[PDB]
Amino acid sequence: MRAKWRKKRTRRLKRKRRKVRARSK
Amino acid sequence: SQVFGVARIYASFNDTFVHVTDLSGKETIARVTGGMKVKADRDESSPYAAMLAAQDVAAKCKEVGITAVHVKIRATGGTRTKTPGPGGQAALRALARSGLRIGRIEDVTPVPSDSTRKKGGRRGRRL
Amino acid sequence: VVDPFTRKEWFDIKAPSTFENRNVGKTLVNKSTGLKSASDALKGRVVEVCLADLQGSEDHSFRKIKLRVDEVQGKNLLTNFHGMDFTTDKLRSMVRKWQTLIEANVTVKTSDDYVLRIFAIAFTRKQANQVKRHSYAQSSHIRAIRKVISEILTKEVQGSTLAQLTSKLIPEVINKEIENATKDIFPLQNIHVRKVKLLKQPKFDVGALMALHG
Amino acid sequence: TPVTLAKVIKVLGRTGSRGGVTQVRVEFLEDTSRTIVRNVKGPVRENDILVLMESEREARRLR
Amino acid sequence: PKKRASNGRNKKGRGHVKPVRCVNCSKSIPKDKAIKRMAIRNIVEAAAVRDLSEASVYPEYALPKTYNKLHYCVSCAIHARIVRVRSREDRKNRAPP
RNA sequence: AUUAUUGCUCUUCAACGAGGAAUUCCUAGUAAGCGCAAGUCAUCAGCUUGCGUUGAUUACGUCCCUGCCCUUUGUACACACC
RNA sequence: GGUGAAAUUCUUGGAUUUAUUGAAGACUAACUACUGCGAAAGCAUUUGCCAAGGACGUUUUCAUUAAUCAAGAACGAAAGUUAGGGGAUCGAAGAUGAUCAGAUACCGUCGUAGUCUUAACCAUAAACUAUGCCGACUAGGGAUCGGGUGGUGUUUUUUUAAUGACCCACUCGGCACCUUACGAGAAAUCAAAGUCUUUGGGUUCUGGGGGGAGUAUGGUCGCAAGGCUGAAACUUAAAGGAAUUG
Ligand SMILES: [Mg+2]
Ligand SMILES: [Mg+2]
Ligand SMILES: [Mg+2]
Ligand SMILES: [Mg+2]
Ligand SMILES: [Mg+2]
Ligand SMILES: [Mg+2]
Ligand SMILES: [Mg+2]
Ligand SMILES: [Mg+2]
Ligand SMILES: [Mg+2]
Ligand SMILES: [Mg+2]
Ligand SMILES: [Mg+2]
Ligand SMILES: [Mg+2]
Ligand SMILES: [Mg+2]
Ligand SMILES: [Mg+2]
Ligand SMILES: [Mg+2]
Ligand SMILES: [Mg+2]
Ligand SMILES: [Mg+2]
Ligand SMILES: [Zn+2]
Repeated sequence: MRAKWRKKRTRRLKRKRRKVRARSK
Repeated sequence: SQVFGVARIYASFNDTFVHVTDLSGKETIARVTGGMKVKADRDESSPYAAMLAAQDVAAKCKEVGITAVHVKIRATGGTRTKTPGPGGQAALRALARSGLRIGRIEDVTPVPSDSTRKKGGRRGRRL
Repeated sequence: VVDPFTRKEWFDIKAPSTFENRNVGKTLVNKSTGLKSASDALKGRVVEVCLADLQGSEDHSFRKIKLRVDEVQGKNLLTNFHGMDFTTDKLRSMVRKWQTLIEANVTVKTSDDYVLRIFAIAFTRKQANQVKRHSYAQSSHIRAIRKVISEILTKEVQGSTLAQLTSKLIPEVINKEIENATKDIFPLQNIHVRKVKLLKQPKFDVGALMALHG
Repeated sequence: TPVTLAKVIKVLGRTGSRGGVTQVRVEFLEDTSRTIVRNVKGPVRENDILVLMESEREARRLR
Repeated sequence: PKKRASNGRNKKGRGHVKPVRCVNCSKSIPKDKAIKRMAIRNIVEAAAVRDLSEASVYPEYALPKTYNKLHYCVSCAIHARIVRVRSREDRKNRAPP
């Protein structure tokens, strides 16, 4: 897949793991 | 020697306008377009209809009082094409061949010291 | 079921003084009916006519004129002045590549207090033995030419209204004096006033207006 | 009804996308000293004789 | 690899010019990469010139052409106008005709 | 020899009154008309392969349509755009 | 009106066309170029003001004051964020007409944010010449921008000059192109990508098969979006570059 979309793919992925981890602070 | 007026021919694509007016402009006399003298929507701008509209225009012109005229032909202009449409030269051809007189013809397409973003966005109208 | 042409009143338009044929053209109005009439309602329009079409000669084919209508007197509709333009094609014909377009303008007043903004345009010319292919000037050049052009324009106006300004434009004396003051800086060619757009008239004053007619 | 006769001089070539049409230059005999290029439909060679139904409207390219 | 020394098209000592809008598709494209045609032509046309002169006051008048700069976008420049595509060598030729 | 191999005789006497959209072949002894011999064959040519007989109209061109070939050009394909 | 063709749409509300005058915000057409300038981002209407700069000229002055740079800092396209203003245009989103097997699109319409500006953020772009900076040397040519020097050059007329623009020669410093190649390269190519196994002028920075991955983690910056710094386990025989023929 286009690199830029994959860069966007993981941006999203990251912001999510940012969320889940926050439930636990 | 004749009686003078203004022809003024907006010839864009998808239609061609002709309408003679008073040399002052305010009072206009006889109009009709290409979109009129045939029905087909896609054939609204072909030289054929334009001629037929120059016919109807000449007919009423020589029916009310104008014996001569000066033309100001004109493309869409502004932030659009700027190049003369199909059925203006044909409208010209047909209104000179009519029997009316002709004198001095300048173009009046609005050309800007450019700007206001053109439509269709940066990546272009793509098809 | 009407056809307004069996109803329209018909008219003819007369020019002012410092030209050729005052008899300019024809027009249509409407019968001077009680409640909305042929008089006050309109007439006060404007007319686009090439001055070569109203001077006779063709060394004038460009330079367009706007006549405005102020006073009327039954079938005899008298006009004065609204400004001056340029044929769009003539201008487009001078804007050649490989040279400099220099353009300048100034807003100023006359005696009979009409306010106008007049224009001025010139292009650098090749020296008639030049070898390099383009020929541009040098900004410090340009700047000089403008400040002088303006110095010349603010002079030529405040003559007797447009009336004498009009009589100054028609034989293009401005164009030559320009060339004169200039040639001490850079070549240049064409050089015309190009445009002048009026924009503020004083008061009606039926005297002086009529004073241009007879 | 005016008849106008012209003698064909030099074959110019084929136009018309199909190519049935042949360009050619002529010289009318009734007062010579004047050339015109015409478009033909039939087969033509030099010295053939064409009837110009009208005597002044020459053409060029054909699609 | 690199296909041209002008890269895309003609800019050396600047880094930024300014987009023009394509006349045919409205695409933005740098001014110096533009591909530009001065379209000058008579206001009349081919056969209309006789009919025009004849049905007029004035001796032969004057006649004015229409002067129009044209800005195509490359794809628009290729799809019709000036384009062909040239061999590896003929590409190098900047001469017009 | 019935689901009639073919041939002959009388009788019966259909559609078809030049064929929409479309489509085929063809440039000279050619096209078209016309039969004949041969293959097959016990018997069966409305098929074919050839043959001569009668004998034209119209091009002698072009790239519009369709098909292909060539160059230039892109390619991340090479089991090669299935 | 719009398109390949249409439709959604707009039309007693005289639309669209015309004419005269007015308002708003944005923009700087043509001239504009293998042309200019700036550290880079970037910078094209006029005029006033405010400070800045390179190149040149220089028998001026100081005299080694310099080169390059971890850390640290100034500036930093577009988008995006905060608070106001602005809000013409074009227009992420959304909604719609069509197309399609489907069509969350491409094309058409409406149009929110935005686009502009002020005061603060953000710090990233294929931010590109995919080529660090200073210094030396090595080869030809015609153009061009700035500066300077030279000529009983051309042109401007006045009375000859003085000016000014132009022509020729030269010379510093620019933006580039042309031709060769001694030379370099895996080649494409390259006046540097040359003067390298005949391997050392000075200095900074980065890379060490491909994925895993610019991911996890910790630190730090940010209002946010995110920026900087940045692993491993595991997997895998190739991935990749240039050129050649199909
Ligand atoms: Mg909780
Ligand atoms: Mg396409
Ligand atoms: Mg390759
Ligand atoms: Mg490629
Ligand atoms: Mg950049
Ligand atoms: Mg047999
Ligand atoms: Mg068989
Ligand atoms: Mg400008
Ligand atoms: Mg808005
Ligand atoms: Mg949507
Ligand atoms: Mg739908
Ligand atoms: Mg959606
Ligand atoms: Mg980066
Ligand atoms: Mg680049
Ligand atoms: Mg050199
Ligand atoms: Mg000198
Ligand atoms: Mg290849
Ligand atoms: Zn385009």
